[PDB]
Amino acid sequence: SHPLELSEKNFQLNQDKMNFSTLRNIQGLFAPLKLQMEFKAVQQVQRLPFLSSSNLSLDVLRGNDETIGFEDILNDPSQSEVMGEPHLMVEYKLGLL
Amino acid sequence: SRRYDSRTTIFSPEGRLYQVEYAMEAIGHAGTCLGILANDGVLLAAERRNIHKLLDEVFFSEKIYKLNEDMACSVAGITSDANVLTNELRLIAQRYLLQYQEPIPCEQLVTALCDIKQAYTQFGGKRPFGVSLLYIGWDKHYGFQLYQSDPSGNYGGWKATCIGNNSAAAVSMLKQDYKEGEMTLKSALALAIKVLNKTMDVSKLSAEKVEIATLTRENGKTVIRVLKQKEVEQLIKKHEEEEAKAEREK
Amino acid sequence: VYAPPVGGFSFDNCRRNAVLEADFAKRGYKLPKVRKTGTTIAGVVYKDGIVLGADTSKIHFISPNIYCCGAGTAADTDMTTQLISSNLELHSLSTGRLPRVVTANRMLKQMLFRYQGYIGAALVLGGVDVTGPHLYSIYPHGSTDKLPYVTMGSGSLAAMAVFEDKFRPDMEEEEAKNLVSEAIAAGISNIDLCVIS
Amino acid sequence: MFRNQYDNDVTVWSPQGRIHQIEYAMEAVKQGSATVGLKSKTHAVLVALKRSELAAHQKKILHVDNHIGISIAGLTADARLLCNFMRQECLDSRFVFDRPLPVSRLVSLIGSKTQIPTQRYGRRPYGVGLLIAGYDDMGPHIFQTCPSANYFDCRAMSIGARSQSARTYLERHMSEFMECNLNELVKHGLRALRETLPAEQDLTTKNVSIGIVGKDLEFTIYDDDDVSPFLEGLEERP
Amino acid sequence: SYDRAITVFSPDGHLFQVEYAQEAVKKGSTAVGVRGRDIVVLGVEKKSVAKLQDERTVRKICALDDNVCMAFAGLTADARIVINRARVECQSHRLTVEDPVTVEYITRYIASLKQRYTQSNGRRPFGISALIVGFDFDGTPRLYQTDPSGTYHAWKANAIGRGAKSVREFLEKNYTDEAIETDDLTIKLVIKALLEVVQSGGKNIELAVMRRDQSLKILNPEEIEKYVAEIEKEKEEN
Amino acid sequence: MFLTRSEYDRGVNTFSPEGRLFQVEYAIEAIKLGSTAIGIQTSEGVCLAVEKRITSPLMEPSSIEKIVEIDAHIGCAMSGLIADAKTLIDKARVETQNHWFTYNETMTVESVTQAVSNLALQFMSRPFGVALLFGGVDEKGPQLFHMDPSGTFVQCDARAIGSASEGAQSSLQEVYHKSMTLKEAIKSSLIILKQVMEEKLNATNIELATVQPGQNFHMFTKEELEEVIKDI
Amino acid sequence: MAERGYSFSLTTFSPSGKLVQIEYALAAVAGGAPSVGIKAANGVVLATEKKQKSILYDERSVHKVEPITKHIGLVYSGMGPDYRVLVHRARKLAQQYYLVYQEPIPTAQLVQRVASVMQEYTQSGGVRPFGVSLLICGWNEGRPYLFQSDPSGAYFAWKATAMGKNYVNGKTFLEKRYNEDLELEDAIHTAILTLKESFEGQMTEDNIEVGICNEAGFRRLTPTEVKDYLAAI
Amino acid sequence: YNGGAVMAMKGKNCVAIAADRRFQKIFPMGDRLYIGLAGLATDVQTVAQRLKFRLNLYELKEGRQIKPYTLMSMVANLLYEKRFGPYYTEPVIAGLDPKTFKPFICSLDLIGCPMVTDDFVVSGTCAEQMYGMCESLWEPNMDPDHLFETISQAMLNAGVIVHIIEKDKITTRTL
Amino acid sequence: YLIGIQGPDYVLVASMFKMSEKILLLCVGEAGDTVQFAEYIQKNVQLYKMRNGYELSPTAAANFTRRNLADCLRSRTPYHVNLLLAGYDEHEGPALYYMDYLAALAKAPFASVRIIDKNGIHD
Repeated sequence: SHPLELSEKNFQLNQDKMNFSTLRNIQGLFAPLKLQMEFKAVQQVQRLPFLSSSNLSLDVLRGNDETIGFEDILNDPSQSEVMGEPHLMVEYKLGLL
Repeated sequence: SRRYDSRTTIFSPEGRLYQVEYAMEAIGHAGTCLGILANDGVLLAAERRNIHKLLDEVFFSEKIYKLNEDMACSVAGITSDANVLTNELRLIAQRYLLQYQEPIPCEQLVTALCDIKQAYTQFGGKRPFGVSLLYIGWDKHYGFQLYQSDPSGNYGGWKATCIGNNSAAAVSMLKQDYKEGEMTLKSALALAIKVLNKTMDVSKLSAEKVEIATLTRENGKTVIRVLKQKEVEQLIKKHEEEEAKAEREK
Repeated sequence: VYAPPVGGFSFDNCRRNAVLEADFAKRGYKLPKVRKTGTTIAGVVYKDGIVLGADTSKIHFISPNIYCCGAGTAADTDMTTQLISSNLELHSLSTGRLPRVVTANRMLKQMLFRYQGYIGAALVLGGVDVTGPHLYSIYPHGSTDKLPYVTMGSGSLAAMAVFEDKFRPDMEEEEAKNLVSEAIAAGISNIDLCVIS
Repeated sequence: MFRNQYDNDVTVWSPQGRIHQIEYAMEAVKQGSATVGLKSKTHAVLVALKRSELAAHQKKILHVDNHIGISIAGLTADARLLCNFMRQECLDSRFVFDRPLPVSRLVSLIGSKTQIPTQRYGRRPYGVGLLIAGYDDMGPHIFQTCPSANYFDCRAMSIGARSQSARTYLERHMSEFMECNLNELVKHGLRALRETLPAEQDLTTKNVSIGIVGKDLEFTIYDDDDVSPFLEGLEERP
Repeated sequence: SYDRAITVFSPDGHLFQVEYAQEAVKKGSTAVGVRGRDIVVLGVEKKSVAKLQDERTVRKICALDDNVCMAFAGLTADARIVINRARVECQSHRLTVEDPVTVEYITRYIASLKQRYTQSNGRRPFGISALIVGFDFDGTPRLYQTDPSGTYHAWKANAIGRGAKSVREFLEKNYTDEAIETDDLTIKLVIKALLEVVQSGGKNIELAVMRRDQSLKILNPEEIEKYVAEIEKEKEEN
Repeated sequence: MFLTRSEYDRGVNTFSPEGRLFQVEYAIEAIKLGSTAIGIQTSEGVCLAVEKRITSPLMEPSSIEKIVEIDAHIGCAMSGLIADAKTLIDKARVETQNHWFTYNETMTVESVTQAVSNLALQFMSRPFGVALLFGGVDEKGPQLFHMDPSGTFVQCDARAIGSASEGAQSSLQEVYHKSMTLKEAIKSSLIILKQVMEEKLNATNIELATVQPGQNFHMFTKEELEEVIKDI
Repeated sequence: MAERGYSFSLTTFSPSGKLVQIEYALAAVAGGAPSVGIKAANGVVLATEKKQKSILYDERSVHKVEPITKHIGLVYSGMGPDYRVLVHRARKLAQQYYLVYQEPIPTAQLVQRVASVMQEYTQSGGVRPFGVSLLICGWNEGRPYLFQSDPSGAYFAWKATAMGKNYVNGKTFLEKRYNEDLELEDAIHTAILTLKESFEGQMTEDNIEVGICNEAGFRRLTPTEVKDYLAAI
Repeated sequence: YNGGAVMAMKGKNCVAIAADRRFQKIFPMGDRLYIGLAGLATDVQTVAQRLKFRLNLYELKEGRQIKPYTLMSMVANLLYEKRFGPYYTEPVIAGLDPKTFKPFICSLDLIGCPMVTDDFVVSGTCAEQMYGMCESLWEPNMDPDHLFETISQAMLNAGVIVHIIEKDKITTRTL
Repeated sequence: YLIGIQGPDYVLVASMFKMSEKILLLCVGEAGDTVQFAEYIQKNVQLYKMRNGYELSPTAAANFTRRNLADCLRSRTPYHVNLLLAGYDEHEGPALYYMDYLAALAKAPFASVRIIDKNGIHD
């Protein structure tokens, strides 16, 4: 489609990865480990896939609380215009699909 | 039971989920919403539960949230749950109106949020969305309808029904004094005041302690129309005029 | 997939949109066209403030003290300055202090770097924050330099020639905005002197 | 009795100050049968006491790569997982570096593999000890692993069921082994295996597998009547 | 003990939580099946009225394909999902295979979906069972049963949910080739088996009639009542 | 000096003091709750037979349960839970399909049971409540196997599993000999299934499916069963 | 009975149909720092009591009355950590709304969105509700607005209300006092006096904070202004 | 390909969104509020329907009728969503305000840039031509009767549909 | 080459793979995509019928097949059909929704002899 397609698709991946690299190299192995364990715990707390979820704990742990991007303000996913079956959506998240 | 009553994943020896039955009890303790499907339309009479003197209303309706042009719903149960559920009802309808350019036929929309609420039982770690909603509707298939949905997803269709407080009581009063086929919205609005007034003991249905919304059809357009203070004042004073006439008769 | 959808730029038309391009081009046919600033823009530093010149205006808002000219695409200059405005309002709201021109600059640069100058925001970013009168040269590709003066867009060369000829290290306010006006005048269309102290 | 509260997780300590579910995994070695493992300067022998004749063929001794294999005493799901892991380690050592993998190193890889579970919730200790016998440049190897993530280097050992009998034999003749042949070292291993057996029972080329690697020798699992020739020479339970 | 998790066994060797979803089936509304001579019928009781309730919105016989239909008799919302999803998978098959989709195929899907909900205790098995009848490409009449446990099974006469055994035992006798030969007789049979199930006849009954040529097409309560009066006239003759 | 209610037997992860995972052995009791499946590998093939335990004359005996085909040469006989059998049948069948779509070879019986013990041994959040019995005649030759709750496999010559696992494996112990013919295996599986079954063996209440080096895995018909179980 | 199983978990309903972790997060609210919202003719006042009344405190640091957009702010009783992260979010959503609709977020709209955060945090398991309630006021469409969002995420418009401590006493005093036509010059005094009902000490620019909405928009009253209102009452 | 461009004029609490016919240009949104989407017909249809989805939801939520400016904001948002691989359209949000009934007209390009004019605008592929013609014919304060002529004329000069949006009752003039 | 002749109830059409009892679809263009997409959408309207108890109106089915062809084009850069939906609605009356290579719609009286009527479909 476009170069930016994938640069934006994996934007967050290929940033927090770089954060963990920096912390490994300066602070130590512990510093990524600690941040990772917090993030995964607070993104085991959201709604089922099929309802649009407000993950205040994960956002403020990243420092996104006080920062907007195009991610937020384009292609509004909270008024998603294409949703599936509740049960089948949840199965996909579980990895039964 | 003392067990099988926790996770909403855990069946009983009988085959009962007591979690989901306690979500039904949470409807039990909510605003009486009395719907009566009619000939001319389908009305959504209510108890306007919260009527404090300092409490303000900066909204169009209290418990009655409208869905698209052709449908509206009421709310009895958990208020926060209901807020997200009634936003979701609008969004469901609009996705069908984006793909097929038709205002969602009524059964589809009810069923869609029932699948949501059936997931919110199926999957343990979620809470059974503790709301019932009474859906006044028109569609091209089935003229006018009244519906219900439950926390479970168990949903039905009705000629008259109730949700909330003194709800089984109210449905009994409807089963006495409803006449399927004869029941114009006029006589349904009369029955609605009557049954509310008979099921709950609120002075003489104080007009700010009841609300109705009439989903009718005018010049082939669906008209979801809240009854004014004035207009439920007219329905209740006329109900009381008939009560007094009948008191003289007896 | 049965995966919740997310927000941002959507890259789905892209190849089919490029099939439209290919067909129409080939036959000799028109498709709707991107709308631009095509503005001479300008900026200066003086003793204790900034001026931002433009022609008709290119000067947009960031913060109470920070303003930001727009050369390039009009869509994109306006979009970036408005989003970065909102970002520096959020920053300021929590901080307790009006936001900085270093903050504006870092953010603009980094955002325009992410999107690799496929969005046309060649901006002259001038504010007078706590640390004093700052001017930058934000570019679409997420580059910038912190310059005493800079011009971009439509006759930038003529404007920059005026600037560099008729600049003094520490100006007065009125001679500073005089410079940006005569620089705009060289590139050109009303002179647009957004003076800052 | 008080250990009650703290014995039913692998990621909880006790007032006493010991994780009991790792000690219970180290009891689950004993639910599997008595493997012996003993080496010389030329060869590293294993033997296995195979607990129907038609059903449950029971493959106690397993071959990992040319230079290396194991014998199994305890949980067999875990035995499989661990062996298969080692096969991959050695495959990759001979794919990238184009050499064998040190036995010490490969037992250390299994060590850390088997520590993750014990210091993780939703996990349990691999419930099996191995006798990990390879040959390197170094010379022959035996390497006991425990169901607990800790492990040993050995020149002789037995793990499994009523296996103290074997351990005792292997101490009594520990010195012999260093300077034994292939087949001498094997009969020594089998006499440890036979010390474990009741006196009414015997080896009788039936409950004998023999897993020998060495200098030119590759890890070869003699079973059924390929163990007969080794048990020819062995004589006199007394 | 082992009825406080979906995904645990017992010393006696049972998933009691899965059998409690089958007790939720057992608290059903009698759904009856027959698989006759170029006919299938699904009689199922209406159970309750509620004077002022639309019946369209609450029906026990749902159609899955041109040549598949079913009669569910457990929980209602659980069954709604199963049936919605049986139509999803029916359409998937139909599109890809280019076949009018087998009954067996989608009984196996319904089964495997319930098996997918049997294999977590952070999920629950749909506590519903369906008598998925119909025909094949060629036209072979079918009747099946699907279970919360998530097994499919093939049948000729069936009777599930409320008073399951009662009505199965009626069919053990009254299901015969001279009550099958014609479509009249198989309709009569399910009605007369529901005249064991529930007191009322032509009143609380909702009866699907799919043929080799035809599809579900739910009957009228007047049509069923005719056949209730036919078997009543047979009872007058006997 | 006090009695405690300590439970290691609710959790499949939890070890007894002796070092026992009870839930796996409680799923072995669930194999024993299922139906008897007798396989006999021979020199001239491997047979699988298995009881259907048909209860009513309303349930369709014409339909085939309890036995499956996975490729040309290999199938298995399921026994314990049919719902759990299914997902391991699918593994075997797709991974040997993939073997034929990779190497243009049909996967060896030992390697199919490897593939199946990769989909098993992964607790599905419970010890698989099925035992399969993988009888194929591969490149190498005839082969019977046995799968269990723990997830692993083990090689067999004569195995009975299910209802009367050891009731019917003791019959195999007397009956089977190394130089069995596939005809012998067929008849012996069946006649021992007969003397296990509380019902009388006809062709309607048994699935047999058997493979030889020559004649690839097929499902013994009504008539073939009838003939053998007339003799036996 | 004790019925304590039901009163630990926020995902459970009780035998009678109660959600009890909600009620105990509202108990955290009901042991809060007294706030009073009085929506008056000429704007709203959010006059509140400070949880510090100390010789050692930096006046410029902490604010009970925070703006979200120009024209909106809010005040809280219950939890400070929780409040602060909820208003970081509030500000975000106001600016998202102004990048989508380019309209300063209506007080009602913002209230919905911050109460939809509250909705999620009672819904899900392995989290707690927020133990804080929010008097989100502000000025739109030539109109004052006041709301009251909850731990649960139920929100309601108000002419006059109170939360925190002696807060039912607050609303009693305020039912006796508040007039529909009471304008904001007199509502700040009324809110100061509703605090006096629910106060413990001597009341000063230090020991309370006030912040008001208007035609103009929302702000906090300077220590000077607050003590001048206390001097005028 | 029949791209076209569509005019709209400022009047006396009336606007005359005048849009070419030879695909659908005129799409109603609010009481006295329309959009003139011209360009590629397929992207016009798609982005008008997506806009209507977003719009209906906003409307349900707010309680009020959308202001032409807020509608224009959503239009720009849904076009900038496709910054890379655009919807080939140029909308113009030409209505009276639901509350003020203040004439308001504003063209967009295919990646947004909303731009509001206080005489008239034109939006689309042909926009240049009838813009010139409109200026030549344009008058300050345009009662809706003679308004019609100015805006049909110019469009046709470059059979069009002039929806003369009105305070009292919207007129339409297909030609 | 597809033919479109919509009438009072009389939607004569020629090429041709039908959606419902009383709807035809015509599909031409990229031999393959053509009948693939006709079958696909003829089975999507079937799913809707089997689920809801009523099939898609010509109008609903046309809106639907445009949303389905739009995303086909976006994904596969030919994914080319030219399409009519010669329909009849129980609620309305006849239809003939011509559709472009990039998924447009136009009810198009000028777009076998399959008459698409209240009575059904009449080759």
